[PDB]
Amino acid sequence: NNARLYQVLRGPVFSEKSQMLGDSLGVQVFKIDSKATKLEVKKAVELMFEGVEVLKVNTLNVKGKTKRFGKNIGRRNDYKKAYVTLKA
Amino acid sequence: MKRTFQPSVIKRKRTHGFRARMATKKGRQVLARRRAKGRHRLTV
Amino acid sequence: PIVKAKPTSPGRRFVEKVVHPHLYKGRPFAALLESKSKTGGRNNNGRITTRHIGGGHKQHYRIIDFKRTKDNIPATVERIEYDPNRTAHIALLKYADGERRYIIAAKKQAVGDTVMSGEASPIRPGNCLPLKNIPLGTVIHNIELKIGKGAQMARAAGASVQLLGRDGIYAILRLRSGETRRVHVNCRAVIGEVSNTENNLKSLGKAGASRWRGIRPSVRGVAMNPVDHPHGGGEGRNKGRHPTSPWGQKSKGLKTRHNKRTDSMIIRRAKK
RNA sequence: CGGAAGAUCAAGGGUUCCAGUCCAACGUUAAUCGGGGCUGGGUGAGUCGACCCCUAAGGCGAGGCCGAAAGGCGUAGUCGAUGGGAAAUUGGUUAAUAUUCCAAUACUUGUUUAUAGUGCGAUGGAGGGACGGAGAAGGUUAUGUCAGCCUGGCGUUGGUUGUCCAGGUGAAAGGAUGUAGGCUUACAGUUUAGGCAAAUCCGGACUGUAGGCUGAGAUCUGAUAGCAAGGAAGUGGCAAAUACCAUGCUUCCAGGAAAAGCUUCUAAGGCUAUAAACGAAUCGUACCCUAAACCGACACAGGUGAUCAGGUAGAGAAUACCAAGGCGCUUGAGAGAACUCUGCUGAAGGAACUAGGCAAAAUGGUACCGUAACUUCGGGAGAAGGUACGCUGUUGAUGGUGAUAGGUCUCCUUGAGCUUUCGACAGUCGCAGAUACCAGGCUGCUGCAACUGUUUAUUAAAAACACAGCACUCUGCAAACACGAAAGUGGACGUAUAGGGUGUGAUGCCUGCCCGGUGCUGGAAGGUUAAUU
Repeated sequence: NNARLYQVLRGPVFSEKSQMLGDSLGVQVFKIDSKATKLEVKKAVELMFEGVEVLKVNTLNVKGKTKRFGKNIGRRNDYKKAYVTLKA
Repeated sequence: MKRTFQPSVIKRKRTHGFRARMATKKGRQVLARRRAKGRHRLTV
Repeated sequence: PIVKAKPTSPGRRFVEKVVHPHLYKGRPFAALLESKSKTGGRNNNGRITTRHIGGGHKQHYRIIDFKRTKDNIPATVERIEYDPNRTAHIALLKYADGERRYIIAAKKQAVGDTVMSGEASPIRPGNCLPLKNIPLGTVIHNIELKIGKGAQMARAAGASVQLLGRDGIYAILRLRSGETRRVHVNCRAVIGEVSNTENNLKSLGKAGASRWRGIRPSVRGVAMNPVDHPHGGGEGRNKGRHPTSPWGQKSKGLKTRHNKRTDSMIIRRAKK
């Protein structure tokens, strides 16, 4: 369905690896939904950025860091990010 | 020298885990006792 | 026969091995094979119920045709093989229809000769006959006890039974145990003595050879403490008690036979 | 340090990884530093692993069996890896990932469509998968070393334009090929007491006709890759693994997983080639891992499975010194008493020490010579004890590889260069040549136990236990015996040449008397004798 592809992409990644990949190979780095597949990432990117064609999706899960605060021991959310290669 | 603990996750979860407790009447009584005491850790 | 090892090692000084050059050097017929894992002498409770059992070589089970119901179809002895599951040799039989089976090899049974099963069969080593078609006084083995159940008695290496006579529907047999017994005359037996007659002439030589066969060491009762064995205890060497098992049962003459249903099938025993 | 204290993992941990920033606490001192605080970042796969398909031990187990209850067992099945089952390699790149990204060249397996031909189909049948110990001869490669080549250098001190010095330099998987090895008659026809039914498939029985499978490596291709001082080289000899051929071969007895994938056959009732397009999900991937990150309360001298395995010596994965790589072990500074620890040397003596040569000192390699009592003929034995050993030159013999020639992954002869292993002669230096490290002390009498083994984790390793061997006895198979309440099990898919119990304990010579006591076995004439009636 089309109401699932809107929630697949959670936000772009802004870091030096992201910027280097975008400059050199023109790949987009996204934070994606933790339950999203590579096929849904392909469809979401091509749907929401009209005029672009996805070549390859590489995905990974990254664990959240244990960051204490006051007397507590919490931890950040896990999250999944995708590297999306585009037809230039 | 070699010490007593010698950890192994498969062995731990198969001898003490949630399914091993739930698979016996006495393990379910273990779990009921832990829930009545209010333990945040039910099983290994 | 028996060959002595040269005393090159102290562990070789007393090895007397049984050597049969005529046994097949290859692998058993794979269709008549089953996987068979050791028990360690432990039952379904996981408890040791038979002591001194452990380790040894991996071995397959050979499916032996103890029943011999392929009657009136001649079989040729394709080869004679060593069997790790028993002391006797096993003859691979190839029937006229091409079906292959394993049987207990008789002592006077070689490669090429034909064995027969049924009632109209010659009195030759390897043939399987009902006991009523077997003339008195011939040496037989692989005796049935129930009709159709298969051979149970006289199956070990060198086994033989004397067919003494008949007293109705029962055949009178003298067993190697020295027991005269009656067996229903419609039960079967195989003509001849079982092969590997020099089984009990062998000498293992060393402890490791016993370990290779899956026999764990055996600790005497007087070598224990009284909490382990009735023979345990004592300052120095002492017996102190009538001999018993680790469960308090006498071991020096006490008879242990309960079967009241089979009591009438036994004629007598021998006293020496 | 360098058979790690280097590198790759697994297990375990869980962010310890990288950067910036801070130094209170933590770090056995200080700290600007950190595995500490804080804030950001970082892990990219059809091919690696998991998942997945398959099964081992062992679990659970429709029904079933047993059991006061709870439950115990078990059939079909269903789970369960530590095992079987598809497939990529070289190079570059980040501060931190890389067989994942990028480049180049590969491979595996699917779906859809289309073109032809066309009997397809299984949880079942048969094949196959598919397997032990040891040992040996080869052929190789990885790798090394020298050379060749390229780029630089002419040396703080005699000499060094040379036969000089240093550094650099060798592309894989794959595709062809089919070698050293290993195995091995092939086809056609007829028929069928078998493979639970069926079978064109296997098995069996008959009749004529006469190189193939597998396979390391080399070679060709891949291949105008990449790689430094700013635009270079890049191919020959020799040596050589414990890796590969090889799940081979040869031997032995203790006789050597399973099931699936896969190939075929049919039973009830789509498939094979050709491509073209399009796919191959999900989870792990950082980092430690002989450790400061795991197990030991600690940044603890302990423990922790597998993999890789450079040089010179060397038998060697010992040892010594080095390479790549990594470290200097998170208190230092003095002083240089006693005394303690760990070492080195020691006059004369040489066990006088002491419970006791405890400890120490000593011996130690290779080759050759030589070697006693006794013996079970194997041994003892490396008995004991001697001699030689460095370097230089000359010289004899010899194994391997094989350029160049003479008669197509070929054969035969000669054999350059390199290399191996044994001698002889002559000289020469030193106190000393197995010069360091490394590396048996030996012998005589006697007790014990045959021996290899096992044991009191943490004061006892032994003469104790075990042991092959011996005897007695039980056990006729629903065996005796053992677990269990029973069902169900082990014994054993064994069968008296077997299995259980007990004692003894290789071997040699052997093992006397006693049946009163207590057991065990047999017997029943008599006496006594329960419930019951």
